[PDB]
Amino acid sequence: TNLSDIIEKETGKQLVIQESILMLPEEVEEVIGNKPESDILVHTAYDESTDENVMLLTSDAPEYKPWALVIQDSNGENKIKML
Amino acid sequence: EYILIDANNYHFKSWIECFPDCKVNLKLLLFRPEWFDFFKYVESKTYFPQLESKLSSYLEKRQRIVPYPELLFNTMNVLPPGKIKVVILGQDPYPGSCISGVPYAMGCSFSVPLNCPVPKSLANIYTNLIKFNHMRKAPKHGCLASWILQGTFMINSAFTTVLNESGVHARTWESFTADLIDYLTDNYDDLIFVAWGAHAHKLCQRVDPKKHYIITSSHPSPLSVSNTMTSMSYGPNPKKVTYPSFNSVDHFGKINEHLKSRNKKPIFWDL
Repeated sequence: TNLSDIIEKETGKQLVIQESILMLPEEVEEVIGNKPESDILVHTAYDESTDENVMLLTSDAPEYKPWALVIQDSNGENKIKML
Repeated sequence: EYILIDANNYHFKSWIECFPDCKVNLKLLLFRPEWFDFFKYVESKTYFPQLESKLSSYLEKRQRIVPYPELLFNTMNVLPPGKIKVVILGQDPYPGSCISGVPYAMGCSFSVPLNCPVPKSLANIYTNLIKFNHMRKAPKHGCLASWILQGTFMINSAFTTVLNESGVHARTWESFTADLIDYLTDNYDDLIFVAWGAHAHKLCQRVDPKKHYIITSSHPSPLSVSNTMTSMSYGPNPKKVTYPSFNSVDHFGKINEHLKSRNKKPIFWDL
């Protein structure tokens, strides 16, 4: 699993990707601010140690190019990192 | 018993254990006869060749397809078309596995086997039910067998993916899903379609909005739950419209209120 390796590399977290969604560029913009050139896959993991949702944002399969990382707290606040 | 799954009692045949001859036949995985009319339509169409062949390629390569084959048409084998009260579309199946190696994916949207960790988008479904008093406390498990038996047609628009990979089969399953949706809106009458997120909303654009009831919101995934969702209305004259965030909508209340109104049995949601 390279996808969780990227997450580990960025956060030091060793996590299991539990789910994904595909988002249109315009949906992304409203959440991330910056607008991607195409669809992005939201790879969602949970980390109970800190109770945060960790979501890695990549390009569509099969390329999976990292584009951003979101760490979201219990309250739903997003910390957004561009990759 | 094909929908009441437990990862401490899981010996479902793997894809390759199912087809060591990498030739994939899908006829075999559909057990319930009421779906035969629909299937033989799809069998009689251009893509089903490609589909089975495209699927075979994956076996050849050799990629671990999920859910496993006996689970593929789970919802259909449990639920005949004339007994489905609600259509709830997922997009991708769950990509991950239990530490044992049991896959999360179990043939129907948003559900996981017993004794499997519960992914947050399903957790958010539980939070919603609790919010609107259809549930007192979140269950220990994430198996939604009970709902499906009561007529909840819970399916992913991509029927398969690859273990620990996402989105990889969305397009090869595209035609088949639109054909399933068309089949339901054309040949049945008072169905409830639930559109969670842009994509489900897109699929529900093929639903006849005067035969069927449509509930529309953002997707229950952590990044979406609290946000709105914007696209076109369903009409003949579409306007650009914002739909409510998932956590703000009494989905299951609306489902039941409608069912009652048409003299149908409401669905019991609690687990």
